[PDB]
Formats: sequence, structure tokens, C-alpha cells
Amino acid sequence: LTDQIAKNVKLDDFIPKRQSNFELSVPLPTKAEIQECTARTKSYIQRLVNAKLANSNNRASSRYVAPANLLLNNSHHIEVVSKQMDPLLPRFVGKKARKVVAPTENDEVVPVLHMGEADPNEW
Amino acid sequence: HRPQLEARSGAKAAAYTPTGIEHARLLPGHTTLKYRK
Amino acid sequence: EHPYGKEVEVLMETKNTQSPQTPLVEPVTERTKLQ
Amino acid sequence: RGGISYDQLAKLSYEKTLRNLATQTQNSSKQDKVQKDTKTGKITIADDDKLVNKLAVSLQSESKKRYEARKRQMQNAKTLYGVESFINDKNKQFNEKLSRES
Amino acid sequence: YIGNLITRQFEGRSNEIVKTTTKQRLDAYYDLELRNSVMDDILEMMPESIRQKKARTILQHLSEAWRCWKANIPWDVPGMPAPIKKIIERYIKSKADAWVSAAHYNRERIKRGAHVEKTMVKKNLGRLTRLWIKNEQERQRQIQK
Amino acid sequence: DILDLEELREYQRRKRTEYEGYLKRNRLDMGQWIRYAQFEIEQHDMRRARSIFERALLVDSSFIPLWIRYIDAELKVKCINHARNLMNRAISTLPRVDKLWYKYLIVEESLNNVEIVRSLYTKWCSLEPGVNAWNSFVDFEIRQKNWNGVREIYSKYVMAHPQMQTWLKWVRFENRHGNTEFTRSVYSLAIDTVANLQNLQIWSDMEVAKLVNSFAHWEAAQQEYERSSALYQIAIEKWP
Amino acid sequence: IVNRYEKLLSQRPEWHAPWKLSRVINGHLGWVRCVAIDPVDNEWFITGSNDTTMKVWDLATGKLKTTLAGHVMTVRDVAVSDRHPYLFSVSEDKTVKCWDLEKNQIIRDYYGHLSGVRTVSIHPTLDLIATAGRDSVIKLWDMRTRIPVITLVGHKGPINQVQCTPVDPQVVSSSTDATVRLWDVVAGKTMKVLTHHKRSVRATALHPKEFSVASACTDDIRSWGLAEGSLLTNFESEKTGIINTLSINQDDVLFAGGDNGVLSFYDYKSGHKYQSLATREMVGSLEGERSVLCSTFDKTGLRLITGEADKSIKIWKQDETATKESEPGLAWNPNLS
Amino acid sequence: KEMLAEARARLLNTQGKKATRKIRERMLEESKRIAELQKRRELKQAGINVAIKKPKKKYGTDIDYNEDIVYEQAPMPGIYDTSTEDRQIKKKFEQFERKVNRKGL
Amino acid sequence: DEINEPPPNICEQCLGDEANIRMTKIPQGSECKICTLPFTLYHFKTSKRSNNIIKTLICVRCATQRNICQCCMLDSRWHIPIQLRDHLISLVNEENVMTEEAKNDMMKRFLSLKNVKLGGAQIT
RNA sequence: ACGAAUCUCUUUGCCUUUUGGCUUAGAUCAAGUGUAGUAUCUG
RNA sequence: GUAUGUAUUUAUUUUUAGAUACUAACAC
Ligand SMILES: [Zn+2]
Ligand SMILES: [Zn+2]
Repeated sequence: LTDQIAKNVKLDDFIPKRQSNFELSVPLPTKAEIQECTARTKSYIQRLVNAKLANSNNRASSRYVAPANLLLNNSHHIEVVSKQMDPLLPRFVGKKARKVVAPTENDEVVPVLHMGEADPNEW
Repeated sequence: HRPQLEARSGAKAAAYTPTGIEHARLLPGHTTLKYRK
Repeated sequence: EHPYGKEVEVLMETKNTQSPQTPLVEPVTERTKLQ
Repeated sequence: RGGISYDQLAKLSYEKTLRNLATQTQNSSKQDKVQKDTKTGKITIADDDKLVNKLAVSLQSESKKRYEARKRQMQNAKTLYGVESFINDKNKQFNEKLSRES
Repeated sequence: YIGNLITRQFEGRSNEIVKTTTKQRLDAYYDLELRNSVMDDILEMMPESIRQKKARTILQHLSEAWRCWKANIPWDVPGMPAPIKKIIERYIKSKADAWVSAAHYNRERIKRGAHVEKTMVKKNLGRLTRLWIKNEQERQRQIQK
Repeated sequence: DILDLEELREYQRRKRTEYEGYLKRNRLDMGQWIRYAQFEIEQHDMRRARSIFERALLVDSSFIPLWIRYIDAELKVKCINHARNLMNRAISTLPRVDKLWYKYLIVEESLNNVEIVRSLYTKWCSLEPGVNAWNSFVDFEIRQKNWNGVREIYSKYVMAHPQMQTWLKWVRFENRHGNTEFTRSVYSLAIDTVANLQNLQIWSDMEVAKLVNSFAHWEAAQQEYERSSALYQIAIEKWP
Repeated sequence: IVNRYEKLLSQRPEWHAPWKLSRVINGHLGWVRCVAIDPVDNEWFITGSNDTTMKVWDLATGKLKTTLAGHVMTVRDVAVSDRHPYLFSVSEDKTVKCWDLEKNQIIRDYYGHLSGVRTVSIHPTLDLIATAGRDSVIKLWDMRTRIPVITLVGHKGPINQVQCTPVDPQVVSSSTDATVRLWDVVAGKTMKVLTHHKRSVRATALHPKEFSVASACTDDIRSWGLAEGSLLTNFESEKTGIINTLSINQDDVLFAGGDNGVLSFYDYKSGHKYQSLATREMVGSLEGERSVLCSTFDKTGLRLITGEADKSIKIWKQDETATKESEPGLAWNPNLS
Repeated sequence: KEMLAEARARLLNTQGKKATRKIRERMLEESKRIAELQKRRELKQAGINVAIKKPKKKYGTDIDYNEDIVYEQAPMPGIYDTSTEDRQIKKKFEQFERKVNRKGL
Repeated sequence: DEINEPPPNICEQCLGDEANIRMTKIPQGSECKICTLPFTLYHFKTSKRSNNIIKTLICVRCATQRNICQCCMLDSRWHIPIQLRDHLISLVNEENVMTEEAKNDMMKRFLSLKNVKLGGAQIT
């Protein structure tokens, strides 16, 4: 049953790896590996920024910027189409400032793992 | 009923819905970066 | 001075060299503009 | 002389409850498993209803005793020291903390 | 403008509203950063346990040491762990230097006589009289020694 | 006081609005959380109490009294399995805090189940906590039998705390139980490990002195002056 | 477990040379909170201050080039850019100001922190900024459009120190809840948590090569491998507390600035401490004012620059005599932990 | 003796203008509660049953803590699979409320 | 991004016998009938010429948690009212699996954000 | 004879209802005055 | 020549003189 009890925490997390052999080499992350993370991250951030600059109230700010649905078994397919808003009416009919308390969903526990008498008379 | 004892976590403000008011200082300015050699 | 006294240069700086307008990073002009 | 770190203290309390428990066992002598489903990993452990009630009663009892003793120190604490001037109870208590600081 | 007026009229005003530091609320923020910065240190020197009681207490000792620094009173606590006294002496020396430098700066701004607020004149006067008396007491003590 | 149901119902609403007011304003001040959960217990409603506690932990999990009262809230209402799951959460959060492990141990032994405490202490040993834990663990086995086991336990223990008084406890066990055969062999097992690794220098000289005197002196108690003086004599050679 | 202790006695680590004091520069009115160095030419410093200014010192002679004002309160952090001619400064006034090194004037202001912002780090390849402070969140700013693109919710307290890395975890952060998180920004959630510190982690530094980080606390300076997120090593430290800053030379020397004024140099590989110094306070200072607020090495790594709480910058040079005659430091005795 | 009595009066009170006011205002509120309660008891003695009122809503999103679990944080999942103890609990709880409807605490 | 990315959940029933369908997507529509938070809305018409118009009421989250259809609000598989399927399931076992729901506001506004997946849903 | 338990009291340990911010100490400083509503003290 | 705050449920949910007084947008 020993497996179940403190199942998460385990010894080898407390012990440092380089103390066995110094000079055990942690490689810096090559080159063509960073040219990847840089690519995907760059694209993602562009998606956020362009996603924002087309939101807000400036016909000015937009100059600095697919059926796609197989529903269920795809039987009925679909075609998805945006609707042009009456420019006067509010775009985003449902955007309204409201405050929300989010829950904190804790799936697992992160063990907090660390390694007076006369002292109080000092402190 | 006085002083801070804490600060406000930005986490809270992260979950709210945006208003979309347009401020004066976020109007586009210095719109082009500069790269070194 | 004496707190260090030998090798150490104790220098007290006020005012400025390099009048404030100077670029502090030189703009690279690739072409030479005669205009 | 002295303070005690929160570890040694923890050990001492553990020992204390061990002694108390062993006395319940001896006096009880004087008066006279693990199954885990395949479907879910939920473990189940057979229990005696006795000793569980005895446990709850032990916890409640000790809480009562602590609460009472502290309460008596409440009573004596305020009735002992009438020397200096005080506006309210809380003042007197604060100044007794000043007596502890000496 | 009217964009903001109406989008605020349908969608309500923003709940976040962070608010910047300006001429009026500056000193408050300076206080605040300071008391926090002392909390960190004096929590990290201590060996283990106690926080909130000793928090409020130690920060009170800060305030009292500041007042006693304005009044030129030496501020010894009859007993107190030395390292904490090192720390509080440090931060109060810091705040002192900032305060003095603000007094000089505002004075030499008034000598030119350019847009000083009605109160800043009064306050600045106060800081200068404090400083002047400190110079006086210094001169007298140094004459005794 | 309260009369009918709808009377009580308000008495809940009001108190709760006061509480969650003061907790709305102060996320900290755990006293208030503890008293509030305590209230929802005195209303015989557990679910609410548990929610209150869980929140109080999401705020701060490093304040143990909160943990302990949240355990005893489940025990006192005779809900055990909850007080188990809660424990594997607790110690797994804070494996260094001793009070947690000891508490879970006691709660297990008051239920007489000795296998769970056995595997428990095993795990609590694997993390190499310190002398108090191990000592409490052999003092566990003494309440049991495991005279075969307690040897293995001391084995692990002396490998994880290579100091004299650990070995001195080891032999003091046998001599307390008087068995001579193993005693001699183990006294041998200490000294040759000393001189074997002694170049590694961790054992202090005075330590060596106290260890020699124990084995030689005890052999003198066994009337093996030949053997005793033999040992002591080798010790002269191996040392300045 | 003794087997580990033997395996600590085989290595006999990594000789280095001691350090000494080359130069003292007065000239700030308040404390010196932060220091950064021109990443290309090594021609200068930018030093924050507690007087709100920033004074650009020449590295060669130590003379003062220019002064950059513009913040109303103390400047906790300063960071200069590689690819750009930009300087991002950040303060307790809730604001992150860009600076165009060409014309020496504020270009942009980034807005949106709730309170004082104690750290800026400039992502190497993305044209981002990472800022953090008592908000308890890390804000990833788009450098061009001043839009706080991503926000990283996480630590349960203030955030002291933040770093950026080109591959995974692209942001490393350290907070007063005594943790260090390794972030995955695209998904926007913690990739790994490192809890091993017992108190506020007040300083970190990235090794310029090995792709690891050195984290600090009161008495214990650990190291951490990135990628996997393993522990790598520990560093031998009796009470040095409090560790205000760390800096890693290209030679695998790990500096540790004290609040007791002690300069504790380490080898990075081993964990050994080969030197400890004590600074001289100053002519009229207090014994309390002797401490080390920040520090860095030049691009070479043969000079060290430490702002101190005595209102002075000190420049520590590595001795050229040294070798084995008498360098030897404390000489590698691994006490039991 | 007059100014001494007055001195004795001022030195013993630290309540303050706002604090004294909140004490007395709280007394007023509790009095109002007592009044409404005994109203309901008297009307009950005549058989007419009237429910208590919720004190409106200060602001739009205001919460009534009685009506629902405020923020329900599940304790966790866990290996020991309680699932029985919950039954005994609910039995004890419904027992409690089923008592209050009669003996009335 | 977060709101768009999950695709809609629609029954095959109410979506009609037409082979290919044109549906409109509004990036902020009404709030849920449930959680009271914004989301993305979808028109469509069963027939091309049918006068009646179908409008997804609830979120994707507030649906997925309950495992129902956004237009119908019937169970995604059995085409059953939520208040029923949990009664059938509750018939097996004994007493459980009732879906407890969210009075006040930020009770519900809160609740929709957790990943729980609901009492009723888990069996289906 | 000592081991063990309950109750009571005293001493040590733990602190229990035991001072929660900044600015020019944040600034200032009395018989003060007439009449009037209402409380109540004495023959 | 007081902000501000609380409450405003009507239409019926199944079983003998005055002294010491407090105060007053009321009279320098
Ligand atoms: Zn919804
Ligand atoms: Zn449908």
C-alpha cells in the first residue's frame, strides 16, 4: 500500500543532480530549436494583438493590424458566415462590464518541500 | 481599518470582462520600431 | 581615500561630460547623404 | 531553558496521546483490511464502530479541558492585577503584556 | 469623447481603473512602498515563526523612529535585537535624505517664483524650519564636545 | 432564542453576511475563517463547513492550525474516510511538517490498524526526516513485536544517520534485550565500517573513543580480556 | 546515502582567482537600486537610483556621461536591449517607460500595473517586455503597440525577479511566496513549479551558457536546470542572509551580494565558495548602510559592478597574479547538510 | 471635585465620535430585529404566519448567503473513497433540522 | 480566442434534414440563459425558406458541463430534458445526481467557469 | 513498594479581547455671549 | 442657507420660587 499514501512526493526531488558528477553538461538549446519557439510564439502574439486592435471603437486602429464545422458526424455539414453590423448600433451587443470571481481549480498538489529555543531571547 | 496589510492581486482584474473605453494615451504613436545593426 | 588608499580610485562625479543632446547610441547611417 | 521548537513539541504531544491511549487499553483490559475496487481505485477499509466513537469523545473531551483551563486563566488573569490605572479590560491586559516584556 | 460617453452609457464603467501616481497622492505611495520594503527585510531576518503581531509592532517602531528623527531625539529602544535596529536606521536614513532633497528642490523652485501651490509654500517652510533647528543643535553639541 | 424554522433561517442569513463581509474585506486573518467554519459546523451543516475550510486553504496552505482543525471537524463528526483523504492531501503538501505525520499516525493507532501505520512510517522514513521520526518509529515497533523487523529498521536508520549515538542506540537495544550473539556481531559491524570509511573523516575522534570503550568494555563484561585488549591494541595502531 | 558523500569527495572543483576592488564611484544622491550594462560595446552603465534619476556612467574611466530623469519615484529596475537601441526602465510609480537611446527621450509608456513594478526583462527574440511587481502578476507587453498582450496569473505574493529565455520556459519568475515558476506563455500557465526555497526568493540569474538559473533566498542559494526543471546543484552557504543579488560570469563564477555587506563568490559548477569579502562602508555612513543592492558583470566578465546602499557604485576586478601560489580559498570541505 | 470628576470621565472613554455612533446604531438595529421577531411570534400565536424580509439589495449583484453555497470548493478527490460517511452525515443533519421544527433548540 | 475556439454543440434533431446549412456567427451575442456571461451566438434556419429562426441560448461551457444541446437544451444523446435524465439515473443507484444550480448571480457566474462536468453529465 | 488513571492547586513554556497608515506635532485653542424649549432640587 | 443613510407591501399560492442643566443655521 506504500504506493498510495504520499504517492506524490518522492526522494529524488530533494537531491541535486550535479553533486554526483560535476561537469555534467546542461546543453544550451541548440539553434534551430529557438527558430521554432520564436516562430510559433510570434504568430500567437500577433493573433492576440490583431484580435484586439480590431475590437475597439476606432476605425483608425484597424490599419495597424471557412465552413470549418463538421457538426456531429458531419452529416449536415455547415457554412459559417459573419453578419455585417449596423455601424450605428453597438457592435458586441453583449459586451458589458461585469465582475466575476473565478474559481481556482486544483487538480494536483504541489508538494512544498524544504530540507527558536534561546533564539527568541535575541529576536 | 488602516493600513495596507496586503496588495490587490492583478489576478482578479484578469478575470473581469473588458469595457472597451478608448483612452487618450493609447492612441497610436511611435508606430515603428528601430533595429540596431 | 584612506579607506582604500592604494589601488582604488575614489572619484566623485557631479555635472556631466557629453552634453545631453548626444545620441548615446550612434544612429547608423548606411548611405552617405550629401543632400 | 527555554523555548521549544515546533518539532520537539509535536513529538511530545504524540507521546502524551500514546500514553493516554495505552491507559484506555489497560483499563479496558481491567474492566474485562484493504479492499480496492477494480472499477474505481477507491479504497475501502473495514472499521470498528467502537474506537471511532472513543476517538471523537477523546478529541471533544480534550478540547473541553483546554477551553476550561484557559478560561480559568482568563478569570484569575483579570482579578489578580489591580495596581495601575486602567480605562478598560483591554488596557489592563495590554499592560500585563508589558509585565511579560520585562 | 462621445465614443467614451456612450460606450460607457451602454456598457458601464470599467471595473479595473488603476490610478496613477500624481502630485497629490505621491507621498502616500512613498510611505507605502517603504513600509512594505521594511516588512520584507525584517521578516527575512527572523528565524521562524511570528508574523502579524510582530509585523504591526515593528512597523510602529518604524514610525516612532521617524518622528524621533524629525524631532532630533535620538530614539533608542531600551531593548531590541540589534540587526532590526540596523535595518530601521537604514530606511529612516534613506527617507530622511529624500525628504531633505525635496526641501531643497522646492525651495530653489520658489526662489524663482514659478507656480508653487498655496500649501507647498507652507509645508516647505515647515521642512526648512525643522532643518534649520537641526543645524543649530548640531552646532551647539559640537561646541560642547 | 430561535422558535421555528424560519426563525433560525434568518439567524443563519445574518451571521453569514457578517462573516463573509469581514472575509470579503480580509482574505487573511485565519482566526475569522476558523470561527466561521466553526459556526457552520454548529449549524450541523458539514458541506458548507468543508467549503469554508477549503477556501481558507486556498488562501494559505502553510498555516497548519487550519489544517488540524479541519481534520478534527471531520473526526468529531465521526467521518473518517474524509479525514483520511484529507491527510494524504496534507502530508503530501507539507512533508517536512512533523505535526501532520504524527497526527495521522495517532488517528490511525487509535483505530488499532497497525499495517497502515507501518507503511505510513515506512514512507515517512524514506524522506530521511530526522532523528525524532525514526526514534518514534522503533518505539512503534517495540509496542509491536517485529524484533526481526526493528533490526532492519535500525539498518536503514544507521545508513541514513551515520553517527555514533545511532549505533550506540543500536547496541543499547540488544543489551537492553540482552541477546549477546547479535550484540557482538553488531559491535563488530560498527567498528569495521568506521575504520573502513574513516579516511572520509565524517566520524569525530571522540566518537571513535566512545565506540571503542563500549565494545572493549562490554567484552570485559563478557570476560574476554584477551579479546578486549586485542581490540584496544589494534585501535592504538590504526590511530594517533 | 554515504555513497553520495564519497561522490562529493572525488571532484575537487574548479579553481578560480580571487577578486579585489578596482574603483569607487560616488555621485548618486540616494541608494543605487539597479544596474545594467550596454550589451554590445561595453562602453557604459545605466544605473537606477533611489533619487528617481538614472546616470549613465562610462565603464572605462568611470566618468559620468549623462543623466536621465523622468520618474517621480525610485527606480527599481533597468534593462537595456540587444537588438534595439532602447532602454526600458521601471519604477515604483506603477509605470514602465521606454527610452530611445538615440535621442535620449521617453518614447513610450506602458500602462496597467496596479502597483509598483520591480522587474523588467526583455525577451531575446520576440520584441516583448516582461514586467512584474507587487501586482503579483507578470505582464507580457507588446513592445510596439503597448498592449499588455498576456498576463500570467500564478504567484500568491509579490514578484521580485523575472527573466526571459528563447525556448521553453520563456519566463522564469520568483516571488515572496518562496517559489519559482517556470512559465509556458502560449498556453499561459505554469509549466513547472520549484518550491524548494524556504522564504522569499529575492534574486535570480541566468547562466549565459548552460541554460540554467541560479535562485536565491535568505541562507540558501540553489541552482536549477531549465528544460526538465531539475534541481542541478546547491551552494554551500551558512547564514549569508540576506542575498539581494546574483550574477553569473562567463567563466562559471556565481556572485552573491549580501545585506551584511559580504560578497560571496562561488564556483557555479561545484557549489564551493572560494571567496568572501567585506566592503568598506564609507567615510560618514552607518554600519547599517553597508549592503549590496545590485550587481552585474560586463560582457567580458572580468569586471563586476555593484551598486551599494551607501550611495556608491563599486567596480571589482579579478586579480591577475593568483594561480596556485596563494589563491586557495576555503578549500572544499563538504559539511553534513 | 467637579473638574476632577470630569477628568475621570474623559480619561476613561476612548470610544470616538464614529465608534460610539456605530455601537449605538448597532443597538438600534438589534432592537429592530427583536421587534420584528416578537411581532412574528405574536401573529403566530393567532395562527397567521408571516415570513421575515430580506433587507432588499444594496447593489445589483448582491448575494444572499443563505440561499446557496457561496463558493463551493470540493474538498478534493481522494483514494480512501468515503461515500458512506456522507450518508451518516446527511442523516444527522436532517435529524438536526427535523429537531428544530419541534423542540426548537 | 477563448470563446470562439470551442465549436458549437447542436443536436442532429433540431438542426433539420437539410444537407448543407448556412449559419451566422456573432462574436458577442446575448449572455447565457444560465451563467449570464457573453458568448458567441449562432443563427440558422432549418429550411432555407422556413420563417422560423433558431438561436443558441446557452454557452458552450454551460452546455458541455450539462452535456446538452445549445438550441434544444435536451440531453446530447438521449434527447431528454435535464430534469429527467438525472431522475432515470437517480433511479439506478438510490438518491443522488440531482444537478444543484446556482441562485444569486455570481454564484452562477462563478460556477460556469469550473471544469466539474456536472453530476448528471458524467454517466453520459 | 513503584507503574497507571481522574479531580484540585502552584511554578515554567505558549499569549489567548494584549495600541492597524501618510502629510506643515495635519492646522488651530475659550471666561465666550442673551433669550428660549424641555429635564429636577427644595420649602 | 448639512451632505449622506435606513424604511416606505397595495392586489389573500392548495395542508411656591427659581439653581445647576443639555441643546439653538437665532442675535456680534
Ligand atoms: Zn454560459
Ligand atoms: Zn438541438
